[PDB]
Amino acid sequence: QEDVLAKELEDVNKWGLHVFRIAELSGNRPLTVIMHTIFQERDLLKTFKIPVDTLITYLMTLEDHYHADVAYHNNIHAADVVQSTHVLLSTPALEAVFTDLEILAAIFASAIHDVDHPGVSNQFLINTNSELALMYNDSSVLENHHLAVGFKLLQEENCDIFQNLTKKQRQSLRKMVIDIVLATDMSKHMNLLADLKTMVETKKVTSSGVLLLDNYSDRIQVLQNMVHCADLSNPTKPLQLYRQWTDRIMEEFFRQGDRERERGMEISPMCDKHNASVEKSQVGFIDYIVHPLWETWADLVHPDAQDILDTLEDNREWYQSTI
Ligand SMILES: COc1c(OCCCCCCC(=O)O)cc2oc3cc4c(c(O)c3c(=O)c2c1CC=C(C)C)C=CC(C)(C)O4
Ligand SMILES: [Mg+2]
Ligand SMILES: [Zn+2]
Repeated sequence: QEDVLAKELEDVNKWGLHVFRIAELSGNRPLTVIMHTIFQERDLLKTFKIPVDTLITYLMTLEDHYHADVAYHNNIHAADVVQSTHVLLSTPALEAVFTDLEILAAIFASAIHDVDHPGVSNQFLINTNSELALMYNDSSVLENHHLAVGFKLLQEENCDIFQNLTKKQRQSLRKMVIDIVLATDMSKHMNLLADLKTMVETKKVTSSGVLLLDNYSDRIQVLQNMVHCADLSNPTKPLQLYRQWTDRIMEEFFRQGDRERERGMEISPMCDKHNASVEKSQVGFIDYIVHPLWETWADLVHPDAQDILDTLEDNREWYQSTI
């Protein structure tokens, strides 16, 4: 069974990796094995002097803190986001643009960006006076908690994968990771996209024809949008993957809808398993959120992402045609 997993992990650099198969083949360790493969692929263990055993122990603990009962926001989603971010980092327009530290930050951010997700929305947690919402004062509740658990786990025995970074490297990675994960909060999406359009309209490309990011604010904005695109990349994937993601998000949205009913609350949009248009929701999700974002990304890196964009638009057409 190990050589089968190893042959599937050969697709780790391709948009559309069979992540669910890898989840199966790995004994439900897609995050561990995909992160380890990506770290091996980018030589991050030699570069940052990460003991392999420390890397593995941290990854399995992190994966353990994704919930098995959560159909969408689980370790497979994390593995998927990790691997999609990895692909986007290698886009030719960003070639040589980012440092090893920033590359590490973006990959590590993707891995933790939904850890310990309970399966209910920020608004749900706010509207039910959840402990998490009280602790975090209703502000990017889930995303602050993902960050806190993601860092907390580095402190467990033989889990500090950053133990041979300088104090200054860890400070800079901590800030980048926090900035990246907070940007995955969807209430930040409009302003994020606005700033990405502005960067596109003021794009400078260097002599080599790659992107010029001369300051932290520009560099971190790209990583924020890169990971955000990766988080919203499901409708850009091959249809058999996309549809399974839709099934999973709907199961989870419906399971929040049931709990809202149990409490007599008003049912959130798209969470009522009695009045739900899965297909129309996906078309409006693409039309209003995913396609604007990804079209703007494709602009920033033109033409590197044209195949991703084509697939998104075929998939939009597909879901639409089913109505
Ligand atoms: C919460 O963001 C969403 C949205 O959620 C995406 C769910 C999948 C995220 C995967 C990544 C991860 O959560 O880890 C899905 C959404 O789906 C929509 C679907 C729509 C429409 C929408 O406006 C939205 C969203 O705004 C929308 C939004 C934006 C939210 C606000 C403005 C408050 C309009 C019309 C119809 C009903 C046809 O379809
Ligand atoms: Mg999230
Ligand atoms: Zn996510």
